[PDB]
Amino acid sequence: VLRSVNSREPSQVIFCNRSPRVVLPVWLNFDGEPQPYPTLPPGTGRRIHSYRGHLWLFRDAGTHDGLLVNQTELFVPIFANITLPVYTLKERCLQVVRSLVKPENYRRLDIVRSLYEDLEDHPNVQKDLERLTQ
Amino acid sequence: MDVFLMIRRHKTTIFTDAKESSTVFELKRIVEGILKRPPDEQRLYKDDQLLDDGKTLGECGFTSQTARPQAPATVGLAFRADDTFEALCIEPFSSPPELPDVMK
Amino acid sequence: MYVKLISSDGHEFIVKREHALTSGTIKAMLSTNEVNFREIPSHVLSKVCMYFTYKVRYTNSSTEIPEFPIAPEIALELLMAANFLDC
Ligand SMILES: O=C(NCc1ccc(Cl)cc1)[C@@H]1C[C@@H](O)CN1C(=O)c1ccccc1Cl
Repeated sequence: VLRSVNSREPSQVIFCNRSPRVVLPVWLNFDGEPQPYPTLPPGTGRRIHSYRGHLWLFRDAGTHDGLLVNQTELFVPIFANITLPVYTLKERCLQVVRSLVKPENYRRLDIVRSLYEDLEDHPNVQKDLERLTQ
Repeated sequence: MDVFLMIRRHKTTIFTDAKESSTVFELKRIVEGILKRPPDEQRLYKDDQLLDDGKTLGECGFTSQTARPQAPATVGLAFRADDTFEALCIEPFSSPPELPDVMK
Repeated sequence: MYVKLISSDGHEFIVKREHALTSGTIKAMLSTNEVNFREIPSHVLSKVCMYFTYKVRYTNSSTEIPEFPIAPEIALELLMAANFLDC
């Protein structure tokens, strides 16, 4: 539904991780399925072989936090500048807490039921790919 | 080039930006607009060292590398009680609790 | 132009109205030049004010955005404040 166009037209891309995170590049195949690629260390660049009309998205390789590419969510091939978005203070706080607490132990933190469910609702690529149908 | 500050006196903290080239006296005029106190009744400090009016904020140590949005630099403020200046006093913020065992 | 945000312990935080309006809760509460937070401590409200300046500076930038730092000790309380403030 939100897939890559099978152009067969080679396009040279340079993925630049202009973020403090380890980036996981995700290619959406011809069937809309997300295909992960080898991870980019914090301030690193990589010359990659892609194709015109192919769809890409970049997430944090560990936590799956969403990243921007050339100030937007999706990249269509060329420079792919992967940056942190200005996350909300809530999302940023959830990120830090998730990074300090084991999923099982989230119910042991003295906070409201809504916040437990906010921590449990981890970032996901499939969930993101569904929000992008509207 | 902007610089990000916390202007602090007692339990009062002003959050403002200024140019590296802005002078100490120009910052005093900013405080004046907010706290309704004239530069002559003001004294500004960096780490409890009194800053000269004519010196720029860069010369005073507030730079892009030191005074960031997410981590602003602290400028100390003191008022005059006609005459004599009050001693610099910055009330420390509230203390956070002991880290939960579950987040250690 | 500016607004006063008073914490649970009387610390008064003077911030630009544009910045304080980042919080939907504050935006609502401001319709008065002062807002009292009977629940948020100073160590929490100061980092919120920092978030406001960080958000206004980095929103729609094209450069490189730095990570917003959060100490482990504040993480839990800041989460509750951010959740309350629609931040
Ligand atoms: O694999 C590919 N390039 C090599 C590469 C190695 C490491 C990294 Cl980090 C990035 C890129 C390309 C990219 C995407 O269009 C996919 N693709 C294809 O060559 C392709 C084309 C048609 C069907 C299936 C595939 Cl895998």
